Amino acid sequence: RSKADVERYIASVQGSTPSPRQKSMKGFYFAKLYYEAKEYDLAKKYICTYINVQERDPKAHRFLGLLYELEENTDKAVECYRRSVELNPTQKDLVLKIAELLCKNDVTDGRAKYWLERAAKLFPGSPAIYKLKEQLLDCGWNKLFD
Amino acid sequence: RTVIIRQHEIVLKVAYPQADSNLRNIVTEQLVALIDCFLDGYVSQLKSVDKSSNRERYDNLEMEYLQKRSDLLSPLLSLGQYLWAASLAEKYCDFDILVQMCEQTDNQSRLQRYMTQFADQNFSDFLFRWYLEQHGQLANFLQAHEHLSWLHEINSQELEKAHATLLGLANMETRYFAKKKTLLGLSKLAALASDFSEDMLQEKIEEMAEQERFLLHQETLPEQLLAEKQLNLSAMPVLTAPQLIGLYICEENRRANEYDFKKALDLLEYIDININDLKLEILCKALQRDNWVSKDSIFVKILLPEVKDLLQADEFVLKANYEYYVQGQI
Amino acid sequence: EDRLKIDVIDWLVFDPAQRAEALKQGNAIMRKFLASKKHEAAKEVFVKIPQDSIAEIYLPAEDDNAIREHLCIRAYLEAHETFNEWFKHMNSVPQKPALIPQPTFTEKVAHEHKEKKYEMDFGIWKGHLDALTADVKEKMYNVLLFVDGGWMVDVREDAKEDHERTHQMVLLRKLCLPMLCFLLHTILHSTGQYQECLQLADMVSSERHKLYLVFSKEELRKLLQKLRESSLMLLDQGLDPLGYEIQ
Repeated sequence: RSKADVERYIASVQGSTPSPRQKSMKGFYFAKLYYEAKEYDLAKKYICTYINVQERDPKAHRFLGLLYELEENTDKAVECYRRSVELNPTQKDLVLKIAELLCKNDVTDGRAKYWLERAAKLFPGSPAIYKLKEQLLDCGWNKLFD
Repeated sequence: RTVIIRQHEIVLKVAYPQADSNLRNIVTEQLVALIDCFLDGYVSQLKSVDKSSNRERYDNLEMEYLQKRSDLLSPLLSLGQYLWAASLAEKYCDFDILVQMCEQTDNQSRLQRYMTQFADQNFSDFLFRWYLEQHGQLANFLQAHEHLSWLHEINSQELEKAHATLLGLANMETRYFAKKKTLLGLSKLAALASDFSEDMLQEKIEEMAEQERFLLHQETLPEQLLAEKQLNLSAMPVLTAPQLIGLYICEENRRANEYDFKKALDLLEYIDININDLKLEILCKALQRDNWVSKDSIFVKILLPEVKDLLQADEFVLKANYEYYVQGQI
Repeated sequence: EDRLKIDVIDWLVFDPAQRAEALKQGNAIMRKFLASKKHEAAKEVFVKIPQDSIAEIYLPAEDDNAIREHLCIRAYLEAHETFNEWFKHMNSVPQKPALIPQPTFTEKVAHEHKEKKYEMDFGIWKGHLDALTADVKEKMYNVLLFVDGGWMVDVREDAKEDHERTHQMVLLRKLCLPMLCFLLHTILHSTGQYQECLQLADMVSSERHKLYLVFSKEELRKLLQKLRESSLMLLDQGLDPLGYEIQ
């Protein structure tokens, strides 16, 4: 594909479903192809509009969080994962991610500690859990040894 | 001032002793210090009545002095028996603040009804003395008389009534925007839930639709200039048409588009000083932002001898658009 | 007959060339169950709909609405999944330490600890609560303030007559919007967010949503005796009825 393949499909479904609500409900499926065509400032606005009509979809919210992850916007990416997690609790891997990102960016707030506790009980003694325990401590020699 | 000091000295020593005293004895020295305090308060009452009128400043400063003592004799009797309160309250026959808080500490809603039964304006005193400070919600039912009206009105199932006062409190409202907005919403939900005839209802919701129409203006204030002007989101005042018109046009409002001015020309019928000075002020910054498109549109949105001209220039496409603006109006 | 209907879905899902008809029919089926409040019924159907249905289908007036309706329905379900969790939690508050009047010096210390541990759990049960309150609230405002035309309200207006569906969409609004409001009020009141409780009278009366039309006159008053209750607690705190400082 290219830029033409994806921006030409705009006129494809625009000519099939022209009302604003259905135009915005196709944003996730519009954004589905811009993520593939390496367009992240564009894909961001496409998914963000589908989120404006479909604000309760855990997949869309996570997809934006994964896109904000490529943008390295931790505060924005974390919040997106949070919404997908609070909508659907079965997304364990996202509970790790939130805990993983909260400990890497800043530990001063206890919120990073909380999400790490949950991540532990979802993955009992996994290799990543200790890694996060050491990361949180990082932010002294005797302390690490204990 | 020595006669009196020796009496306020033995009140306090009659207070230290009942702390350690066989029951009956601690009462007889209490009926005594009540016998004595009722002769002091009677002599400050008789000297008051002796002096009046001019030099009043000295006569309203001696009132505060006897009134800070029937309060210091009351507190003292707050631990003691309240069976004597009725006689201390009658001796200095008002000192109501003390007998009114003795009736509050107990379940004698019968005493505070017996107090107001024999009184001169205690009712206007027991309500203002409840607000300054269960069955307290039955006295809240009566104290909710005044602006707290709407509350006891929803409770009494007096909806139509709740609507009238809820709108009235919405109007006087100037201190908080978020609150003026809440009151109308409530007023409206009151009126809708009430039993107006479909005609009356249609009037309440139309005269209302107006209010919501003006408000909506301050409501749609852009989020660029409200962080620029460093404004509180909700904790801001009920702004007036002028402030709005002038704020919708500020050089702070950067992305100002057709709709910001159109609404800054819709808030002119919301006035009650110079109308056509502003009519110009705004059409002129409507061009500064143009950077000689928007003037274009706002003349497209109006559908005209409102705008000025020679007065305006007070220039190649201003007259040029003012020609296909004489064809448009015609 | 429940199974007959929830089973006709797997038949339509099997053939990807009928995903537009599978969704549409899935909607209808879930519209009957919602009117009965069978949320485990509605959701058991909701999972049978492949998670990637919307993407592939990409528009007749009948497909634009059914895509919108489906998300509306998900917005509704998620507004009950998060409340029942929140509600389950509100009913699991750490219990006070039991008192042993006339304690031995042994029982005195076991109790100094049980009393100090409880004063750790009650802090987290407000911790977990706040995060389950922040989440259940969001969902209740996604449904009540549904983006682009209100909940269960078609955006597309050129479909062919379907009185069954259309009147099913008006009803679902009158059964579930009064019921979601009263819940949110119960959530706001339960967490002591009284100022915001009263701001349900802005949301509802709003001309932007016209939520008040979905209310019966009785339901209104009921909401007005619910708000007067939040107001009280705001007076007990020393503020005015609506939560603003008394200057």
